[PDB]
Amino acid sequence: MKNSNDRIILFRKAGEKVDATKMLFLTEYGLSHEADTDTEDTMDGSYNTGGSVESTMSGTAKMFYGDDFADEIEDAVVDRVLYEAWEVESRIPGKNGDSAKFKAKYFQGFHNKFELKAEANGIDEYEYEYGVNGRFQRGFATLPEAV
Amino acid sequence: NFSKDDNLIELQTTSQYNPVIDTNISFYESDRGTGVLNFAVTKNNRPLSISSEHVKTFIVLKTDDYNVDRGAYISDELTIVDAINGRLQYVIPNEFLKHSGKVHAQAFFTQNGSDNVVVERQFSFNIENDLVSGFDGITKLVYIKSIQDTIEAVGKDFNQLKQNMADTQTLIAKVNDSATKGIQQIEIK
Amino acid sequence: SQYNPVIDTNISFYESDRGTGVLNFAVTKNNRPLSISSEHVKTFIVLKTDDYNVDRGAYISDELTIVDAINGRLQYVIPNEFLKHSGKVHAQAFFTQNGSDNVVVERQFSFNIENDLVSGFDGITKLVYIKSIQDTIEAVGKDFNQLKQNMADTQTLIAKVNDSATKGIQQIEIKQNEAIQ
Amino acid sequence: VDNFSKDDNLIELQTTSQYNPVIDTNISFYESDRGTGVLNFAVTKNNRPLSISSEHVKTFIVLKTDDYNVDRGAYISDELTIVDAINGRLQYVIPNEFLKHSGKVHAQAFFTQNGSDNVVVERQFSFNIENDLVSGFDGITKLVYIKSIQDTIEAVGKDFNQLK
Amino acid sequence: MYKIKDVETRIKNDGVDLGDIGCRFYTEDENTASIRIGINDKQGRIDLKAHGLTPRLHLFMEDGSIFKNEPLIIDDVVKGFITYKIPKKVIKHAGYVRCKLFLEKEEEKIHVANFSFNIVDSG
Amino acid sequence: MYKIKDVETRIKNDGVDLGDIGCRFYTEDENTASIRIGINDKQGRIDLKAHGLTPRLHLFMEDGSIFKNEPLIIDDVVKGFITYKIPKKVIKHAGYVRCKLFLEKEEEKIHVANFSFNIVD
Repeated sequence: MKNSNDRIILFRKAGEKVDATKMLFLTEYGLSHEADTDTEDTMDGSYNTGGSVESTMSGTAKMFYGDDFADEIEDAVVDRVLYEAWEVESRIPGKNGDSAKFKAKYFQGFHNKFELKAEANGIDEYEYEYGVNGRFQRGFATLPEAV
Repeated sequence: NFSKDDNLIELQTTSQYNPVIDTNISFYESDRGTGVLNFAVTKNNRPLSISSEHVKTFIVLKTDDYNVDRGAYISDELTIVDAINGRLQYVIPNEFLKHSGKVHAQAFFTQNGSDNVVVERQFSFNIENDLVSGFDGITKLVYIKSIQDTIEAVGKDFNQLKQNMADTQTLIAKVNDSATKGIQQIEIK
Repeated sequence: SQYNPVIDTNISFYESDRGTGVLNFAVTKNNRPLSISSEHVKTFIVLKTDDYNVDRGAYISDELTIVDAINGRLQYVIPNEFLKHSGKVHAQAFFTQNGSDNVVVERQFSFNIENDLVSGFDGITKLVYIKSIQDTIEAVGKDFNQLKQNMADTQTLIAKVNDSATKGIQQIEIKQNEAIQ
Repeated sequence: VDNFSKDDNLIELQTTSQYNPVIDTNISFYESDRGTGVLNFAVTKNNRPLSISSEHVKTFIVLKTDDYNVDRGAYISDELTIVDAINGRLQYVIPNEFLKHSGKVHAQAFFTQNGSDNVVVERQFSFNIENDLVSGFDGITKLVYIKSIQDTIEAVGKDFNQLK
Repeated sequence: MYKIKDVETRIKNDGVDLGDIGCRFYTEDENTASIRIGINDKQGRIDLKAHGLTPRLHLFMEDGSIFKNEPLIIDDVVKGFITYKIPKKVIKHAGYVRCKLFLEKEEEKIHVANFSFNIVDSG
Repeated sequence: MYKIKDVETRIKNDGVDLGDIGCRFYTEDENTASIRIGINDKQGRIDLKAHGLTPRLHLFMEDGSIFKNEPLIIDDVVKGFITYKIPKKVIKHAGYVRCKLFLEKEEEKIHVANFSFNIVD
């Protein structure tokens, strides 16, 4: 029942505490959690190994003139700086004193890939893959500029 | 205790276009004296201290169906509790409940001496209808409890001044009685 | 540094009222005289004489008289008992349209009323708009708080007169507690 | 200026000849404050603060509501009340008047050379001011209550003078 | 109560004419009906006292009466309005009424407008 | 019992002529029938007695009989509403009947409505 465009997605570098921003012109966004469980056989039975889970998210968006954020991303993938991101679902506020902040998932990791693309007579689109680097925390977060 | 003192809303005293917010607070019609709004004020990011001595705070309240022939609106003081932490509470009145539906609110402070005031959020609020009803308070009520209590307290202060000026004649009798009782207590032990 | 408050509402005072203190005000909404009634609008006026200490205070408060609504004039006949105070009578008029707008236009002015009738209808007249519920308390709040502080001063004088003997009570109890020892 | 106003805004007015189109500032006052609206301007040349004193350039700020007209609107040019002549901190207290004129209001700065006709002007901005339940909600009850308090004072004054 | 119409016209080289403003007064409205005119010009409004002039409306009643130099009581500082309190004798007639307003000081007479209205005869 | 018809009478300067009201009493409805009307000039109702106002009802039959300054009751406690009870006289005349609701202050007359209604056995 949630229209995808309700999902809002923010990033920022850990070092820049003050800095804040949002990703714009998403077309397709996809999160993923991949459990590595390969059971190794046993004579008396079988055991299901509990392996790490490399969660990652891939999003594609457009690239316009009044923004350079995507350039910061294609910088980070190379410089391999840390970032942290916020997958906040709007229209879902707090419960007691957190109404201004809506539910979200917070996770800190690196951008594992940047790939943009051009097409004669068309707007260029940049895709990015971000590795979450561990457990993703839950709670609520506040948007900037009321949008 | 039994009362709806669980809610709490934060009022950001900052000039950054703090928009209206649906606080998601839905009291009911047949609720008297137990509907309470816990306000917590914040200056920039941390709580703003307050006091009934320096400043005086009030809140305005207005239903959404407010008309001249039918509506609801009031403006009344607060009940500061844990002021240093910027916390306070408002006991919802009894006549206002009879009017159901959406509601808008507001909390404004006035700094004594200068009368320079401050307005925080203009937040939203809800009130629902129950089955204990049938009496219709369609008559729109608009009373400025602030100035009303002001005049009532001025009258009461005049009356208390009168009673004290009357008692001024009894103070000598009090002195004499106290001295006599002291002398008696001495002579006893 | 000009101003143009967007209510286009004003309450002017006729300088041609120098005789018999017949205060003849006019209303102007959107550069237009407003047709009024007894129900469609409301009015009020307050007058206080020059700075009498407390004794001779021509402190009067009364409504208006609709002399000609369709034309937009409002008459107020000055009470004979009031104009006896030849001191400069400051005046505060208040008009209110009740046209779904919270406009309450206040006009502060004064003159040099003489014991016979209004004289020297001068003074820099100003106007304000009560467009917020805090200055309704501050409109008359000046003299209101003045009288409140006067009452508080009398109260503290009474409290000092009472403490003059409460101290005697303290001296009595302490001298007795010392004597019993 | 006191520790009661909003004063939660830092405007970066940079004297840059390159370009400074407009600031759609995110700021509000709710039309009922009317006693404390503070604007904390900064000043910079390229990326560093300026050093302006009283003997040096004098300050000015022009405010102008959105729909200004000789018959309706608002417009005034007043001072800035410099705070720090080192980091370029200018706290300006908004008047009691404009906050009655709801809606939007554009603004601009202005710097006059103390001792010469040379001047400087900074980037525009627009600090909207919204409506409030305080500045509306009725057009009778206010008059009724002022009348009631007037009657009460006029009455209790008689008994007060009597007992005094 | 009182019936009033708040109209405003403007002097124009092309000449003006208003098409029977929708105010169908009634003969029985003896001393209540009226008209409120506000003149306009190139700048937005006119002030008579500034350059002292006098307006005058002449109206041609239904085939059996014509009035001139009507009362046309001036207004206050509002600078341009006139509340022409319509008297009894006038509305005693009915039908298609049409009036025309002029401004004069001395030797400068200018016809500002020529509008009309109707009065209903309600016995 | 009673058969009352509520109506709104407005002082609109652009002429006022309330046409055929759905109300249609009947001859033998001697006293039960009644008209009830509320005046509303510009801002809502108007309190007549507030400032020396006096209403008047002058109704013309479709045929012959013509009455003037009919009686009525004023529930002034509420507002300037009028309740005209036909006293076994007007209803007896069948056919439609039009009215004229005059309102006079001292020296100031006004005509503010012209309503009618049909009548049959």
